[PDB]
Amino acid sequence: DIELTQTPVSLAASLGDRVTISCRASQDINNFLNWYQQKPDGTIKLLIYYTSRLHAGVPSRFSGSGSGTDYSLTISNLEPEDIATYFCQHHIKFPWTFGAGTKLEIK
Amino acid sequence: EVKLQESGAGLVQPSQSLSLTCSVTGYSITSGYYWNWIRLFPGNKLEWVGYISNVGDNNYNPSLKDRLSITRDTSKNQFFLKLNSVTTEDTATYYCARSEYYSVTGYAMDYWGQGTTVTVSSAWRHP
Amino acid sequence: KVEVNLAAIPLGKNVVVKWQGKPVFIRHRTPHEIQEANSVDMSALKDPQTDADRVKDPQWLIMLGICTHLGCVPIGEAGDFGGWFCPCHGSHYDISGRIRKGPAPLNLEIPAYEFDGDKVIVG
Ligand code: FES
Repeated sequence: DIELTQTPVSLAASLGDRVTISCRASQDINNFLNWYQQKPDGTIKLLIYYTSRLHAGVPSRFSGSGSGTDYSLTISNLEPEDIATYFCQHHIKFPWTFGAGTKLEIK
Repeated sequence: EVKLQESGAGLVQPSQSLSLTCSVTGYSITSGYYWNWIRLFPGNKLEWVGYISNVGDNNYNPSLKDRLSITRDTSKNQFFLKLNSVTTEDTATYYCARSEYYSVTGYAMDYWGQGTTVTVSSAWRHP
Repeated sequence: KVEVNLAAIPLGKNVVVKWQGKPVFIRHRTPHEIQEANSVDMSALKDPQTDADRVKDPQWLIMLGICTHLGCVPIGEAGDFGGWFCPCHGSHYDISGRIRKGPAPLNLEIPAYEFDGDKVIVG
């Protein structure tokens, strides 16, 4: 069973600036890595699939890179509702496993 | 547009069976992709529970494979989760979601349910 | 055996290339179109096919641009279903190239193809 490690764990930022989260798996996953957004209200959405492909509706300010076992999720500006918990899963083999999570707070 | 509405008992007593229903509108279960169930623990650690394909094939997480049962009802267009003999461990908010599958990009859950919070309490609740 | 450089094709644009005297349609689909394609119920299709049964990479729609009715070449970005329209007898195809309305009995055929980095090899 593969397991990811979302770091930094719950790191905050300002009202409009870049931020880089990551996901490292125990084993090797091609590029089969998705990213989800869990709103404070409990609403969960799909943001990125196959390590870089954007889903329908997700703003251009969202990136996605990496390969092998190291991945990323960059943002342009948190203006204004980018505040939520971000997850990441793999799907090269069953069962699918998510990351520890990464809450985004505003100081 | 596709919509997933979840319903069911938001509180079950330990040793009993948890039952959640996921109603889908705007797309048939038999039409194509995969229909999953996942849970979100209070310690923020999502876990994939399992699925049922458009054909009716099951695929469960080995961690819970011996307890759960994911069935469906084509007529009403809705799939269900049935986690047997619950424990305080099973206290989490359960989500039902659809995942597509393209031979190149792989799986991806694109449509998510509202999210039903379940608590394994010994308390009494009006049915 | 034709080679097309996908890296050259812009965002939401259609490219037509010749292969064995037949026109091959290639569209770099937008995220919104990809959803539009995979969110259609089989009950609304005379030739039931998921978008996944038709494409390998959801970003690249690759098909033979030959109307299944009587052989005309459908017009891109036209019709009542956001896809192609055949001017010959009025067949409308969706963003996955499936037949949605008109005399055509089938979805636009998908030829055999393999990817190789920035280029696809149709044939
Ligand atoms: S040939 Fe396209 S509709 Fe007749």
